[PDB]
Amino acid sequence: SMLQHLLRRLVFDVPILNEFAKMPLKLLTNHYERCWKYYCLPTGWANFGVTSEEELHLTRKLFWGIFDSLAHKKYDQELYRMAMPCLCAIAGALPPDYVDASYSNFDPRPVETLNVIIPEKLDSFINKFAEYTHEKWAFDKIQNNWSYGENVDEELKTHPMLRPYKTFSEKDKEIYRWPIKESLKAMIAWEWTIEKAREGEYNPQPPDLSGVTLSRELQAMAEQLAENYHNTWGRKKKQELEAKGGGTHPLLVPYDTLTAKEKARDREKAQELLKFLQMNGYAVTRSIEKRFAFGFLQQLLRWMDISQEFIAHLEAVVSSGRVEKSPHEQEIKFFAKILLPLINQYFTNHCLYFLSTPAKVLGSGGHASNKEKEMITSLFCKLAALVRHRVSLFGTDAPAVVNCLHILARSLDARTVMKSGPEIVKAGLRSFFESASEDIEKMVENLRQNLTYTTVALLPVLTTLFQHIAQHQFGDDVILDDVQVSCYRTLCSIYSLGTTKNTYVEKLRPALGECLARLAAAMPVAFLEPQLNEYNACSVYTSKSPRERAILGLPNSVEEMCPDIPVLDRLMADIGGLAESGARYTEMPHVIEITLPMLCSYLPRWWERGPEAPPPALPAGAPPPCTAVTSDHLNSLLGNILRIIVNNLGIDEATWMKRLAVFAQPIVSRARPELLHSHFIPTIGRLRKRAGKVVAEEEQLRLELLVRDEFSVLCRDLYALYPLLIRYVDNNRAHWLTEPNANAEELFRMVGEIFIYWSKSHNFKREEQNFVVQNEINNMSFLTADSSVQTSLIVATLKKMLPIGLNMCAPTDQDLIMLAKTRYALKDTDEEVREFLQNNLHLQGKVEGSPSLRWQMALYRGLPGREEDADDPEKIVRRVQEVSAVLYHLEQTEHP
Amino acid sequence: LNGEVLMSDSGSETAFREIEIGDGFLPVCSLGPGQVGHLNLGQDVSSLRFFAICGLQEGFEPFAINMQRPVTTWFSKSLPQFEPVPPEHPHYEVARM
Repeated sequence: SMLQHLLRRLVFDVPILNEFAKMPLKLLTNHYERCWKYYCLPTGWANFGVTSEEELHLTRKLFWGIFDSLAHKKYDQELYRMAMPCLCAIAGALPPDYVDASYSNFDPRPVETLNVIIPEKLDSFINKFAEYTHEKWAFDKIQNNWSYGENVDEELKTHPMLRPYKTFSEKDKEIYRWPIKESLKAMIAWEWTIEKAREGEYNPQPPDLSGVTLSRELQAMAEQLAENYHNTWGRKKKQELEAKGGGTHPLLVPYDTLTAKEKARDREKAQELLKFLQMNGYAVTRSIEKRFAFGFLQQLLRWMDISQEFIAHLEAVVSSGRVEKSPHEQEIKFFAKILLPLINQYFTNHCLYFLSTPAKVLGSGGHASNKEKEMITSLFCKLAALVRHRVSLFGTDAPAVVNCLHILARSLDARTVMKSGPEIVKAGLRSFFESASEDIEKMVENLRQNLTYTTVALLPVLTTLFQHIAQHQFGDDVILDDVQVSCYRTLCSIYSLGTTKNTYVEKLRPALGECLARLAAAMPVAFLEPQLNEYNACSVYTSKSPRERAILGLPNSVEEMCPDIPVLDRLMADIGGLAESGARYTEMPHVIEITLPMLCSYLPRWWERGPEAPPPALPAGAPPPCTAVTSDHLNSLLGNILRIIVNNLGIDEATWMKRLAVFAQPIVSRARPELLHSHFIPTIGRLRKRAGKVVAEEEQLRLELLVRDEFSVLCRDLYALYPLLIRYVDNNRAHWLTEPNANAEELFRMVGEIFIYWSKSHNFKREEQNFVVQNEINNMSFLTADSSVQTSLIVATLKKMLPIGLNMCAPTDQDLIMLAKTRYALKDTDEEVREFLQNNLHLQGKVEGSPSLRWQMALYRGLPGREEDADDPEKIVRRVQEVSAVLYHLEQTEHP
Repeated sequence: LNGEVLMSDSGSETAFREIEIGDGFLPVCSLGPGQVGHLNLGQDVSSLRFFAICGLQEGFEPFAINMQRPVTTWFSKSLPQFEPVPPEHPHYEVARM
């Protein structure tokens, strides 16, 4: 708050960019990284308060001065290495929407008006207003509660020279009109003229009050008049101030830069003159644009036009050799060092509101301007064209360029690109879609450098566009008409390459599968049902009449354009048969990398628009295309997982293991607990079954490389199967807590046994951590439901399943068993704790021991599924031993 | 919420942590204009929902479980009244000359 004077001193010399002006720019950089919310249109925080009404505009003027000094300046690296992050921080330190409040060394240039001959055709107004200024000065005194004294006296605080007009001397009237004469000459010198539209021409009865509003242009008249007043005042003050040679007046700052609180001195006079002109009736004749939101993007346009033309020149000369000296090499590197960091920082920082609209419900205020986002869309198309087949040609900043294009892909709504906006940019983005799909077709027919350009720039960014549209639920509003046709042909081109069995395509198949899955999620016609596509309104045949389908030769069905995608009726059965039958990657390596990608495409299988749940598209189509209910797909997935893992345990399938762990995310919505039990218990039971030997072989050898390999695949299978089991019971535990399920407690024992095996086996902990870092496991992702690490799944699964194993045991003998488990470390083995199990039954808890025990036992016996089978002497020891052991290893994990 | 622990952005189950005990804690609730709400301290366990889902096996007891009579509650009445000027009031001071 008290550094605004320091900033006012810094703006005098910092934009000049002297030799010693760089460190102050670094100080600005740090001071601007700090207090970041304090400078903002809303209130940041109370640690230092809120910014003034104009210090934001001081920052804005700083940014523009530094930017213009940057432009066409010497290209020295250290000259601006520290200063480009300063531009990033300054741009991020102020909001784009309503960037400046009350918008509109340093030498205030006056207006040369004495040279020109002034008009005198309106002297009846000139002299009248010149006298009226002093008349209103008198009028202010009666409101101030002071009488006007005739004779000159010092005690009268107002001007004592004032008198009644009968005894008033004009010697002061002929000298007080000089400021009025100067102001009128200033207006005359300005491009704005005065025309007598109307026919006309010591206290004034008519009042001159500036409390009423007026039109924007006519208010800009008064704003510019006050600007001229203040720059003339600054010039006449700095004429005297320049003799000092050091320091400056705090109000010497330009009219736009000074604070609005001190602007009133000139604003009130300008508005009073404006209201006088309005009363006369004289004719005067000469939003998002003013904001940081879009004006800076206007200058971006004025930059990227030059950018595209010079990179076209560069690619032309690199094709026809090279140029010894680039005509504008400084401007060539300018964008690469400034624009790319500035775009990828600024849009990153304010992307919260860039995808916000008044229709949308978001925290940051929406831009509410079609051009604001649509020239951004043009920038998508243009930047694509800047690197279209020229990614390697663009330069070493191509990874930077594609990252900028990626963060651009963030924050896009169809309400600004397709549903509204000029047809030029709409056709540009549609042409981008057509070009990308055509390039994909050419790559997949060649594979049956352009491919390098596609795989580096087009495929990742296209994946991001599809993911963003799918998450924003803009598929219906984006994928339609030409866009939907392009989606059709790129869809059928991606799967067309699936028939290829080459070697160089194997690495690309995961990316194609991911992009195909992304498009499948945001695909709003449900192409998988060709026989029912006529019901959905998003279909090109339903949306466009056959006359509208003739120009592009649309066949009758979506399958007829490209039957590459099989129908859903048999394809699910096809995979559920072939994958079960083969049960090995090596036997059929082609389908493992071809059908599994389209299986990941089928992963976002939605059933909220089918018979299961009321379809949002049901009014559009009464028989909705989605007509799949059973989770046969999911249970076939689980069976395939079991078969392939068990058969190829030794095979280093860790990458596909990771894709399979992240695979089948919407299990809960289609989770059928019966079949899920029937598949999870046998699966995790073979898993822990071989886990028993793996630690056993480790134990015998330790009292090695073979067992470490066994733990390697074991640690692989856990992190590849544990994530899917968590989500299944996250939403089914509540039912089993409410009503005890026999399988639920059994699975508690399974996960407990695997966990305790992990706690016994030091290298199994080692290899678990190894596969955390070898496979880059996102275990925190498994914990967080979208709806060394000390966050492994083997510990997580008990934090998850412990209530199931804890609500089955009423007696509190676990304390004496806990003593036995401490005796484990005190040299009591499994046989000794079996003896303690034998002697446990002579000590049990009582309902009368504690008052809380009464209601605890009340709830325990009021559970509808409670039974005395566990309370029988044979089963009590078993259940309490299981709980005690799992609790053992949980506490020893808990102890650091 | 409905037996499911609310999730923080960072990924912590505890809404607050490192809380000093100090002098003590009490249940509290505030309602806006035209709002109604049902506060269940837990005098009857049969009337407590989702307590078995979360809290029962974690060692959490219902507030006022063994209490014979319902817990008395205090509400902030909005009737202005005259009270002595506190000596530590930051804005006003009274001197006895």
